[PDB]
Amino acid sequence: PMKGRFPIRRTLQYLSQGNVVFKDSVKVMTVNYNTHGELGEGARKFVFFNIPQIQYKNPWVQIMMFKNMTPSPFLRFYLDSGEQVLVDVETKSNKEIMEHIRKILGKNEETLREEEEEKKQLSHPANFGPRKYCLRECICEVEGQVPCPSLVPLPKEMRGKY
Amino acid sequence: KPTFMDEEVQSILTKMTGLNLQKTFKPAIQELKPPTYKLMTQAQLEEATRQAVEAAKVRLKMPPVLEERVPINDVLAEDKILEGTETTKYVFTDISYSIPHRERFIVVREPSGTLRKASWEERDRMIQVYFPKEGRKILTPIIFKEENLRTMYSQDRHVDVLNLCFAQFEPDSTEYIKVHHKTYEDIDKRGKYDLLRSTRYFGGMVWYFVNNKKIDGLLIDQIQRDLIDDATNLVQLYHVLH
Amino acid sequence: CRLIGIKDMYAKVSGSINMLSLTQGLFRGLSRQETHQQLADKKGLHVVEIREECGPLPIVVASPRGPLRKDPEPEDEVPDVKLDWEDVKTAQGMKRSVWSNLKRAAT
Amino acid sequence: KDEPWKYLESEEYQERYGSRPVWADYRRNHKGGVPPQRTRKTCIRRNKVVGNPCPICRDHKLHVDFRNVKLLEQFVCAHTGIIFYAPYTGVCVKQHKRLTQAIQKARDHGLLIYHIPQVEPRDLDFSTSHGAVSATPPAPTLVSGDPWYPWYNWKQPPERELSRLRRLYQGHLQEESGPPPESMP
Amino acid sequence: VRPRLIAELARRVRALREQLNRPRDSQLYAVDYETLTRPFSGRRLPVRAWAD
Amino acid sequence: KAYRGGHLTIRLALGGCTNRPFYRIVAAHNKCPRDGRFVEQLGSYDPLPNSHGEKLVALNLDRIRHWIGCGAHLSKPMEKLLGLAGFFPLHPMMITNAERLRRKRAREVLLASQKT
Amino acid sequence: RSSVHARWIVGKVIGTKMQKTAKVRVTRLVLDPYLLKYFNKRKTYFAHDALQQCTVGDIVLLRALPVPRAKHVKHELAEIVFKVGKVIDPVTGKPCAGTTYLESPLS
Amino acid sequence: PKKPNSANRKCCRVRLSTGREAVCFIPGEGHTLQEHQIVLVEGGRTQDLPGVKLTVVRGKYDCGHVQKK
Amino acid sequence: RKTRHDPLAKSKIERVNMPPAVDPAEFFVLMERYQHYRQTVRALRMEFVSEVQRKVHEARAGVLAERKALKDAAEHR
RNA sequence: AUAGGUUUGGUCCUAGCCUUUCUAUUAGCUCUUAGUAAGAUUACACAUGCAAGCAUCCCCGUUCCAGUGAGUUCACCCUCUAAA
Ligand SMILES: [Mg+2]
Ligand SMILES: [Mg+2]
Ligand SMILES: [Zn+2]
Ligand SMILES: [Zn+2]
Repeated sequence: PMKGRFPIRRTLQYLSQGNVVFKDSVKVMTVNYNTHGELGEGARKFVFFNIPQIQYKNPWVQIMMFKNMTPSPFLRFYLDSGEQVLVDVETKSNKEIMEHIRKILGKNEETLREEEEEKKQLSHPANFGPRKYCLRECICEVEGQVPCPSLVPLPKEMRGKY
Repeated sequence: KPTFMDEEVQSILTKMTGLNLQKTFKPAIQELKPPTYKLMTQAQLEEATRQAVEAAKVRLKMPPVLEERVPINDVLAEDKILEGTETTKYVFTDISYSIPHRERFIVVREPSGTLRKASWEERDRMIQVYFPKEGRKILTPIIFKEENLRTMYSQDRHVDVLNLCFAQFEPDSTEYIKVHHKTYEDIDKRGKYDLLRSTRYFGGMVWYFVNNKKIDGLLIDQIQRDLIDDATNLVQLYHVLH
Repeated sequence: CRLIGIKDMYAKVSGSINMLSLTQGLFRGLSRQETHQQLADKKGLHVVEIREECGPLPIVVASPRGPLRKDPEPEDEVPDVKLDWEDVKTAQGMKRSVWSNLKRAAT
Repeated sequence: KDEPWKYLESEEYQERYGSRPVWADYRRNHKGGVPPQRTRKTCIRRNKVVGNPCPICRDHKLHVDFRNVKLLEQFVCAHTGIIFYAPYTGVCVKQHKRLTQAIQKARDHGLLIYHIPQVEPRDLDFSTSHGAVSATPPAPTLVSGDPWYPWYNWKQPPERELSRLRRLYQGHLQEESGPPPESMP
Repeated sequence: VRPRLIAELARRVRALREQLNRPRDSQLYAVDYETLTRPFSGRRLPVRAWAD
Repeated sequence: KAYRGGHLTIRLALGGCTNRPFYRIVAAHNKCPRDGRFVEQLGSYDPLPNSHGEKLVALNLDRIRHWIGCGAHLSKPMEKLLGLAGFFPLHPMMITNAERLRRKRAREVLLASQKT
Repeated sequence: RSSVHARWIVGKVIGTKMQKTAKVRVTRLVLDPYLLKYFNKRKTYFAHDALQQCTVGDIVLLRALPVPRAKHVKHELAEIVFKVGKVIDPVTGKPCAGTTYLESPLS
Repeated sequence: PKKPNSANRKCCRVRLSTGREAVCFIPGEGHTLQEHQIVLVEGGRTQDLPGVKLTVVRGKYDCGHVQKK
Repeated sequence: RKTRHDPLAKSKIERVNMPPAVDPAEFFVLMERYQHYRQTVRALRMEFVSEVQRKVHEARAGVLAERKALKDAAEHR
């Protein structure tokens, strides 16, 4: 047994199960919900489960978690200029509110794909570096010069042996 | 209308090649890690089979065959200063990123003051030494030597043969075309069109046999087996191309 | 395993160490299980095994002998599953150890 | 045995193994507990085999090479392309090198079968005639003789700067002759 | 943070000395009319300077 | 503590082991070490050629050209490499070395005609 | 613009024993490299209330100033977005109590 | 040493040049040592021997092989 | 090696700095070709400045980025 | 860590020391062919060979590499900018 009725939050796979990513200009993601009422079960389960995913996707955003505020909370967001986006949370499912927040603060999948393509283009393994951010230090290790003369011996072709 | 890289013609030629879901995606000897025993329904199984068939068809999109070539010794920028003094082939190229190896500029020099652009074989060897890929060995493969080729053709096993032939040379090399022609000629003798149904095959088999009129064995095998629609399609293709 | 016929399987003998106790535990475990045909007859769906060596080509092991549902098993959010933390740690490679699966009395 | 290829084809192999492997069927009497991460070095020694012979050297006539594919199949997994190195089995370093060489020869000749999951090629163009490795219109100076920058080839310079240099550097007497040839014996 | 005041003061004093003691091109640069050398430095002269 | 990032001064250092000659370009200032405070650290250079004589060189001039435009000096190795590469004309030092080789061959012909 | 790192940040007002200023704290989540859980972590900050609107007990946004004009102060409290206790609903949200609609809305 | 294995061990105090000073035990039938001796000391630990942590090695600047009758 | 302020040994600071070998015609060819190469290198440095300008233009003034930003703003609206 | 040894007349849970082996530095012992990386461990102290030249004197490397672990969240970012 595990220490948690919902141990999905501690299973590794949940970390990689992320997907949504906020914009590069977000600042604070103030969100309030209710826990005692049984009306907004969807939004409750959403805020309870699908949150560490977005947090691990980018832990550069502020979080606000309240207990009991009002039967009709909200989801106050913030943009570059620190605007105030208003929207209700009551009477909302989980995937619905997830898609809503992804469309509002989250970035479109096209932008993420473009960023991934740009990062791949930035990758240039053809370069040579003595073991750190690249592979094959010098041309000696790879099919070229003598494979590390400091270890493998050499015949009379070299100097100082005649 | 030859059109070697056509659409409908190549699609029909691939259709003539037996799909065989069990042969194309045969359980290879790879890192057989314990997979997941998911429970799929009828619709999901049908969709997965369709995806596998599409992947196998995409696997039959290569290679091209356009005869052999000749290693040309280019002579561009001549400098009457060296004339046989500085050798070792100096290469000063800028490796960008998204550029095919055929469009690179491997400025290979010569002992004289000329300016070569890397011979075909030398260019291929340098490309292989640079960025390898699925297999692809530097020098010629020992698997396709004289005695090795004879042993491979005598034991009847043209799956790994074509697999390595595609994953070793380039789609326009001398030894490549030679080995492919030898394998096709060996396949022609005695009907056995079946082993070539799990790898690159349409390189220069049906195309070459239709250009040189060698569809006798294939027609005999088709008549002995079955498939009347395929026979009519082949007759129509022969009437059109010829 | 040799007397049973198994040829390859790992076992983490954690907790206590005893012969009769281990045999009784193994018997209890093998008594409360469901075979492939039994699992297929229970759930109904086909027991497909996506072989990693092959492409997207499914291969069914035990086919159904009665029920045939059109809708597959759903993949809802946060599936309730309890697993061991040491297994995930060893899979990720958190701790260090040159004695887990290196050179032991294998085969 | 001289010209072997007969042990496996005889009844000795059936009476010995027949279906079990040869590398796993071994009991090392070293420091009990678990086999070591490094095994014995040279199988033979001088003229006798000191201690328990190698799991491979115990067999007198069977060799290690592509000719004996049964040994390679037994040493390699029945469904994986992983080679069980010597530290895992328990074989002399000589036999380990022999097995490595035999496996290399077999893989270079085309013995061990294996399906390669191929993908797209390295280039999109397929024609030995692209302009990147064909030719290029030469330059007018190059056609006339000396390429661009006419100061590349030798040119008899004036005498004023020669007198200047002779006036400067004098202790290092180094007189030349004339325009040297361009050949090379 | 505590800035190394001893080292800073030492370096500042050295720099102030080197600046205020700025010698013109005559004190230590006094060229000799025989030995063909310069005081302070004490280095040699090029072969051309044997008589220039 | 204060950098400079002004004019560059490419300095070399053939550091390595015996029977192993390998270049090592290091771009920095004139008043800076090699492994100390620098401006840009670029990859090394391949002196001797690889197998079957194929001296491959990776032209990493992308940022070097920008630094030159912003102010960057060169040394003898970088100058000779740029000259014998392709962008700059053939370095005059190497052309004159070829001329000296021609003179040496002429002297060898003279010696062969004189001696025997 | 804001020379400091944080630009916009929300926090509660607590410490106000000063002139034209109000200490504000920010609550953030920190992940453990073993427990795999986001734990709540608070950090006190110094704002700048140019006029002191409310006393204490209010969660309001902050605007980072260009350059700190003292020592550690960096934020500027110039707008109370909401009032603790009298939380406002999205639409037709009147100052009501907690879980008790004392102020009849839709009026 | 102990009650059951009533032997005649020669426990002598050995001061280390580093600084520490404790008791040690020299193995081998017959203690041929005396007092003034600069011999190497290894970290050998004997099984049944209370108050023993190190031993004397007759190798470093002493003897080569082992005593054989 | 030495470091300015050193006791400096005595087995080298007592010899004149002799100049290298200089052949009149060969050295004059050296210098003529070196002047030509230096002029060409200065021209190529000016061309490198121009190319850096062109690259900065293609990067910043690239209408593609501005159009993408405008489309993103419209999508946000 | 998949074995466990070590209590009690014996067993279970339960917890202390330890190998079985990879090893980096080494005591003795024995001590082939050909070739390489190291011969300051101690922020101990130092003979002899020395190690900074030079371009027409202007002048730079000398704040370079070369060694040590005294100290030891300077060894990386956001808002951006100092000579050049
Ligand atoms: Mg007892
Ligand atoms: Mg320290
Ligand atoms: Zn052996
Ligand atoms: Zn090196």
